[PDB]
Amino acid sequence: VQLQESGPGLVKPSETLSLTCAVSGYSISSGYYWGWIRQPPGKGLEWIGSIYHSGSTYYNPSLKSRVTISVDTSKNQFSLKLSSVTAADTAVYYCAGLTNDANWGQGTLTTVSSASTKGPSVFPLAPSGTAALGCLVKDYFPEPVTVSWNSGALTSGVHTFPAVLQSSGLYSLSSVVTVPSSSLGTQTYICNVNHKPSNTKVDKKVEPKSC
Amino acid sequence: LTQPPSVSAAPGQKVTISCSGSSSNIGNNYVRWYQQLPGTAPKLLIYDNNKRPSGIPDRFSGSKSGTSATLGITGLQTGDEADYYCGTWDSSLNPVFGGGTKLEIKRTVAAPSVFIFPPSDEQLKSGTASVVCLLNNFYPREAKVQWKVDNALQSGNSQESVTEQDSKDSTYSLSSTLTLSKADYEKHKVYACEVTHQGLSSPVTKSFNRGEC
Repeated sequence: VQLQESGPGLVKPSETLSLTCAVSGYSISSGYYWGWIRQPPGKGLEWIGSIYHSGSTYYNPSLKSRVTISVDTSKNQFSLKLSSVTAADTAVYYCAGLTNDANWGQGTLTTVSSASTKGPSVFPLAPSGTAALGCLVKDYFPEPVTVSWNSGALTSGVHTFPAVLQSSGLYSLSSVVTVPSSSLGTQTYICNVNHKPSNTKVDKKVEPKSC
Repeated sequence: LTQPPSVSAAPGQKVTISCSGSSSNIGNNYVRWYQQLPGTAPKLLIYDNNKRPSGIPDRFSGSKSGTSATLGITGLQTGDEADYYCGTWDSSLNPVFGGGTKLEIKRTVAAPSVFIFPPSDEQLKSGTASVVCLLNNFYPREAKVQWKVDNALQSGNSQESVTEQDSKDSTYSLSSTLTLSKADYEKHKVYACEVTHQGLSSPVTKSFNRGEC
């Protein structure tokens, strides 16, 4: 059983947030319930609402007037609509359901902001018996970006930092890896950057500099 | 539902994490516990106050007493670094959650390895300069970075961020980025990052001169 959220990462103030949860490997009719729980950045969990076997729904009283949860049997998915959003609704949204152990989706960040989507520029952090190298993923909005190295083949020694919000209102993120200095001449290092809100994907080779 | 914001202990040791509720939530209802590794969804550890799902080792246990509940974790491992949440139901039988407790693993002091990176020519051509200082694999978390440009202390034009505790060696890493315009970057020669950490007997400086690369 796999759950997967999808939906816009950016919503404008006063507009409606819409998310869908695709349920694979299990039928929506056979679940005890399906529901949504959110987590504002750096904070705890807040239940939004659930829809049960019969179709009966229960919502968080502080959100009820703004929440709709529905099931689409034909597409085997369920949905969340949260109307009239504000910055207070910025959060990672999780779909969840019970088929004791509830299944969770991977979560999707939704930012509520008047700012617009902007794709990143990717710059190398070139290395010149351990060497450090990396990629600077600069000036994007909203979060998140994902970074891998050598298409996932390189994971040892990788550190991908939390994004920082610049005074410009755009994010920047660094991802680094430490490798043997003797490898720099023969091993290729590529950072794979994905910013889904702007549909920006970049594979950047980080080459040792001439110093 | 309140829990403490953090707890810490060395590998091999035990911790407990308490969840304080009321007569109408924990007092009347079952308690569940969740582990949330960084970047992942919560995972069920304990249900019905004290039962473990298949797949959860008996290093984890739960109990309930009155309006409070407790999660115990014995034989702490570096993999246990995570946010831990209690969950129960309120007077309307809707789910409610605690605020989460972050578990830190104590390890031996480790000095950072420091690296400095000039701006790429690629970025300079776009009109901006980011100078990056990396502090790699240190413990504990507290660390100070001071930027100097031609011996001028830089104050207010840098930002830093720190990784979550490493799942394998329990260290932190930190990156600091100094922002300058291209015109300002080309006005100066010596760019230096000075690092202070309890693992270092005296501060460590990494520097470069503009134009070496």
